[PDB]
Amino acid sequence: SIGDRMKRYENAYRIKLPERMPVIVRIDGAHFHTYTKGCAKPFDQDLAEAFWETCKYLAQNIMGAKLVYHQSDEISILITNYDKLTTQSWFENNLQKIASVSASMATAKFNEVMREKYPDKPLATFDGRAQVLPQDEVANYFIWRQQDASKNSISMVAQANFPHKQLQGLNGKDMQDKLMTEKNINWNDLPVWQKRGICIIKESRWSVDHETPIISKDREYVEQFVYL
Amino acid sequence: SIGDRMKRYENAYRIKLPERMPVIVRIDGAHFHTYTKGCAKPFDQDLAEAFWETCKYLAQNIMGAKLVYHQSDEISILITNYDKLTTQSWFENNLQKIASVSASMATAKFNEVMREKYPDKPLATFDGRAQVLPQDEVANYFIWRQQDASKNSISMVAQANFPHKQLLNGKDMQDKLMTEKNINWNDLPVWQKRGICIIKEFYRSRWSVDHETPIISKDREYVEQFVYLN
Amino acid sequence: SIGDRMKRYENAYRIKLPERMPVIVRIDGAHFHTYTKGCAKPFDQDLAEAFWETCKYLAQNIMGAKLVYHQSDEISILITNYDKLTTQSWFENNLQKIASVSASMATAKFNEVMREKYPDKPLATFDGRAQVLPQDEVANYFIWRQQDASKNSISMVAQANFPHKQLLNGKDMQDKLMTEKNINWNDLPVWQKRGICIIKEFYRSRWSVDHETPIISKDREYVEQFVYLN
Amino acid sequence: SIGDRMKRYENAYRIKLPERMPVIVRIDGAHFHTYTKGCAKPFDQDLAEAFWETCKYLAQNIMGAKLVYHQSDEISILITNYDKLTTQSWFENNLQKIASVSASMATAKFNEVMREKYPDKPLATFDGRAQVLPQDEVANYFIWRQQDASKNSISMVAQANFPHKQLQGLNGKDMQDKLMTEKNINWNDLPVWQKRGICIIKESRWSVDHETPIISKDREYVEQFVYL
Ligand SMILES: Nc1ncnc2c1ncn2[C@@H]1O[C@H](COP(=O)(O)OP(=O)(O)OP(=O)(O)O)[C@@H](O)[C@H]1O
Ligand SMILES: Nc1ncnc2c1ncn2[C@@H]1O[C@H](COP(=O)(O)OP(=O)(O)OP(=O)(O)O)[C@@H](O)[C@H]1O
Ligand SMILES: Nc1ncnc2c1ncn2[C@@H]1O[C@H](COP(=O)(O)OP(=O)(O)OP(=O)(O)O)[C@@H](O)[C@H]1O
Ligand SMILES: Nc1ncnc2c1ncn2[C@@H]1O[C@H](COP(=O)(O)OP(=O)(O)OP(=O)(O)O)[C@@H](O)[C@H]1O
Ligand SMILES: [Mg+2]
Ligand SMILES: [Mg+2]
Ligand SMILES: [Mg+2]
Ligand SMILES: [Mg+2]
Ligand SMILES: [Mg+2]
Ligand SMILES: [Mg+2]
Ligand SMILES: [Mg+2]
Ligand SMILES: [Mg+2]
Repeated sequence: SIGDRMKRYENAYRIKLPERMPVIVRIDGAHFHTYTKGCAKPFDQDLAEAFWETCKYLAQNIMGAKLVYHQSDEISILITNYDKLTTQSWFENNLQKIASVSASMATAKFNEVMREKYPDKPLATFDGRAQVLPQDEVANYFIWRQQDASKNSISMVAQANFPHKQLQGLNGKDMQDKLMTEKNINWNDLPVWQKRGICIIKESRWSVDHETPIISKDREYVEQFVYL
Repeated sequence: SIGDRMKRYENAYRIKLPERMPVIVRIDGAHFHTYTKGCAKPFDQDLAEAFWETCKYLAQNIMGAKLVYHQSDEISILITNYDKLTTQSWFENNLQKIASVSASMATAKFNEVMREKYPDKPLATFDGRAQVLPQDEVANYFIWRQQDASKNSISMVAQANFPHKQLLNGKDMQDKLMTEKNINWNDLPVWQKRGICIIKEFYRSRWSVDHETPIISKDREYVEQFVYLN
Repeated sequence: SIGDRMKRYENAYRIKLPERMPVIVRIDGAHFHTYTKGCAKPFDQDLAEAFWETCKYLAQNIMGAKLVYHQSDEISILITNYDKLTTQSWFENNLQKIASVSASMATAKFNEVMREKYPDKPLATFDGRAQVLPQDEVANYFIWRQQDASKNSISMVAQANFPHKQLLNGKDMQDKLMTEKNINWNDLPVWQKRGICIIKEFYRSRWSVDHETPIISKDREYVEQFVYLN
Repeated sequence: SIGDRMKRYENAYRIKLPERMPVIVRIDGAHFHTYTKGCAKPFDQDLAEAFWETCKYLAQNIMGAKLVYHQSDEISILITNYDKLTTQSWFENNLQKIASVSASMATAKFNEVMREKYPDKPLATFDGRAQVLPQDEVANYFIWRQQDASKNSISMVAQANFPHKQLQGLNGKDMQDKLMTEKNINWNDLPVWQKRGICIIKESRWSVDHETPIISKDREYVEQFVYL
C-alpha cells in the first residue's frame, strides 16, 4: 500500500523523547539582530514585554510547563511529565511536534503583541528545539542560561556606549569597570531582567517574576518543579 | 565545563537529515476544526487564499524549495539540495530547525493575512515535520496527498449538505450528492477537488498558484521535473 | 572534500544517548529456536551456564556496568554513568557502538564456551539494543523482565511435557502440570522460574551468579541500590 | 500497563533507516593494534584470509547484500532494498539490529576461522554502524575507503622497514620513494589487496576478487549494484 510506504518514510523521523524525565524546549528569534535594528538599545522595554507576553502564552498552552525563562531573544521552557503515575506527555513527547508547535505558538503571540505597538514591523520568526535533562542538571541548565545572559548584558551595554574598537578585546569585568568610571553606569544597578533575564512562574495565573534570583545561589527556585 | 556538558545534552537530539536527497516538509494547522468553525462551508475562498499566500511566503524563504502543495489545512513542501555539486542545505539539514522554522514562517504569514479580513479570529498555529524520500517516491508522495485531498473533499462537501447521521464511503457520498441533492462533485474547481500546487513561474520569476494543477498520477513529470536534475 | 561529505552521511546516524542517566542494554539470541533444537528440554544446564559466563564477560568489559540479568536467550545489562561528577560514558554513549560491541562481546564469549562441550553446534549470533530509563523505572524494567521470565518458564516446561494441541494460559498450564503430569513449577530452581542476576561480589571483587536472586517486585532495593548513588 | 511504558521507553530509540535507498554497514575490529600484535607485519596473509571468510559469511547471511569491501580491520557492506517494488529490508531497516547483528555475524565467523590456525588467540570483537547514501555517492564511498586503504598501506610498509623517527613527518609519496631506493621495495608491485584492499562479489557463490579495480577509474564496478 502506497499509504503504508509513505507512513514508514515519515515514521523514520518520528522521533519521540523518552518519558518521565525533564524536557527543555528553547525558542530563539531568527535574525533578531536585523529585527531589533531600530529598537531601543541596549534594552527595549516594549520588545521585552512582548517576549514576556509570549512566555505567558507559552506556559498557558503547553502541557507540563512549569517554568519559563527569557533573556535577549531566547525562551527556555521547563516541562515535566511525571507529576503523577498517569501523567501524559505533550504530544506524547513527539520531538518535531513539540519543537515546531512551540515555535508556532511563540511566533503567533509575539507578532500579534508587537504589531499592536508597531503595525509596520516586519514578520518575526522563531526556531524551536527540544531535549531531555536528568533531574540533577535542570537547575544547572538555567544557571548556564543566566550566565550567558549576564555575559551578553554587559557586552550590549558596553556596545551602546562605546565604539567597537574600544571594547576589543575586553573582559566582562573590564567592560563593567569601564562602564562605571567612563559613563557613570553601574551595571549592577540595572533592573534584574536586563542583567540576567527573568522567569515566568505560575502564582492561579502565569506572571513575570521581576525578582527572579540568581539561580546558582537559590537552586530550589528551579528544583521545586523538578523533584515532586 | 557546564556549557560543554549542556552542549552534549542538546546535541543528543541535534538530528540531521542525510544530504543530497529529496526533503519533504509538511505543515498542518492545529485544531483547525475549531479555527475554521465560522468559515464558509464546505470551502472558504478567503481561508484558502490565505494558505496560498502562505505557500508563496514559504517557497520564497526556503533554500532549495521546488514545489509546494496545498490541501485543507496542510502544506507540503518539496526541498532538493543536490542541484549542483556545491549545493548547500537549508539549516544544514537540521531536523528540528527545518520543521520549527517552517511552522514559524507559516504561522507568521497566515496570521498576518487572516487578520486583514478576520481580526476577530483567534491565533492560528501549525505543527511541522520533515523527512527524506528516495527520488522514485517523490511523485508517489504528492499522489498520496492528492488521494487524501479528494477523499477529504468529498466528505467536506457532503458533511456541509446532509445531516450527521445520514452520511458511507466516498463513492456513496458522491452519488448521494448527485441524486439526493443534485450536486456534482466533479464539476467543482480543481483546488476544492484535489488541491493545488505552487510553482515558480517565469516571465524574472515568481511563485504562483497553478489552478491547472494536474492529477499527479496521470502526470508524474509535473513533480519529477524537480526531482531529477540531470 | 569527499571525506568531509562522507563524514556527514555517517554522522546523520551518529546517535548518542543523553548522559547522566540509567542505560539499559538487551542482547537476544538470533533464531535460538533452531540453535537450541538439540539441547536438553525444558532447561539445559550447559546452555544456561554458557550465558552466565557470557554475562560475567560482559559486566567485566562494560564501563559503568552495575547489574546483568539473564533469562532464556536474552541478556539485560544495567549501565550507570553518574557515579561521580567526572564519570565518563562507555563509548561516549554512542548508540550504535554500545549495541553492536555488546552483541559482539556476547557472541565471542558464548561461542567460545559452547564449543567446548558442543563443537558440532553451529555459530550462535545475537542482536543488541540500547536505551535510557528514568531512575524510578529501572526496577520496573527488571520486574517487567522477570514477569516475562515466569510466563516463558511455565510455557517452556509445559511444552516439554504435553503435546502441542493439548496446551491455555499460564495459570492453566501450571495446574495442568500439577494434576495431569504431577509436576510442580514452584518447586523448580530460581533461574528456571524467574531467571537470575549477575552482581559484583566482594571478598577484592568478582562478578558472580546469585542463585538467591529475589523477586524484584518484592525487593526493589536489590536493583535500586545501583540506581541511586547518593 | 508496565509492559506498555517499557515498550515506549524502548521505542524511543527504535530507529529505522528510510527505505528504498542504499544502506552501508561498516564493521571494524576493536583494539586491533593489540590483537594483531604478533601477526606478520606489515601484512598477515592468515589474518587477511580470515577477514575474507568473514566477508563471505556476511554477504551470504545479509538480506540485500550486493558488495563487500575489506581493508585492514574494516569491512564495508553495500546493501540495497529496491531491486523490486516488493523488496523487503533486512530487519525492516532497524538501525540497532542491522549494526549489532552484522557485528555479531562478523565476530562469530572471524573467531571461528582464526582459532582454527590460532587456538590460543584472544577473543576478537567488532563494532558496527549503519547509514544511508544517495545513489550518486555509493561509488564515492568505496573510492573514499580505497584511498584510505592506500594511505594506510604505504604507512604500514614504511613502518615495518624503518624506525618511527625516520618517517616523521613524511608524505605518502615520500615513504613510497624511500621504500624504493633504500629497501628495494616497490609498493606498486605488492598484491592488490595489500595496496588498496579487495571486494567480495557474487560470481552462484561469494568469492574474493583479487583483481578488484581502482574504483575511481571504474565506477561501474560498484554502480552496477546501485542502479538497477
Ligand atoms: N531588549 C532588547 N532590545 C534590543 N535588542 C535586543 C533585545 N534583546 C535582544 N536583542 C538583540 O537580539 C540579538 C540576538 O542575536 P542572536 O545571537 O540571538 O542571533 P540573531 O541575531 O537572533 O540571529 P540568529 O538567531 O539567526 O543567529 C542581539 O543582537 C541583540 O542586540
Ligand atoms: N477551505 C476550508 N474552509 C473551511 N474549513 C476548512 C477548509 N479547509 C480545511 N478546513 C477544516 O480544517 C479541518 C482539518 O482538520 P484536521 O483533520 O487537520 O484536524 P484539526 O481539526 O486541524 O486538528 P489537529 O490538526 O490538531 O488534528 C477540517 O475539519 C475542515 O473542516
Ligand atoms: N535453557 C534453555 N534450554 C533450551 N532451550 C532454550 C533455553 N533457553 C531458551 N531456549 C530456547 O530459546 C528460544 C527463544 O526464542 P525467542 O522468542 O528468543 O525467538 P528466537 O527463536 O530466538 O528467534 P528471534 O530471536 O530471531 O526472534 C525458545 O524457543 C527456547 O526454546
Ligand atoms: N593484514 C594485517 N596484518 C597485520 N596487521 C594488520 C593487518 N590488517 C590490519 N592490521 C592492524 O590493524 C590495526 C588497525 O587499527 P585501527 O586504526 O582500526 O584501530 P584499532 O587498533 O583497531 O583500535 P580501534 O578500532 O578500537 O580504534 C593497524 O594497527 C594494523 O597494524
Ligand atoms: Mg537568535
Ligand atoms: Mg539568541
Ligand atoms: Mg490540522
Ligand atoms: Mg489536517
Ligand atoms: Mg532470540
Ligand atoms: Mg528471546
Ligand atoms: Mg579498528
Ligand atoms: Mg580500522
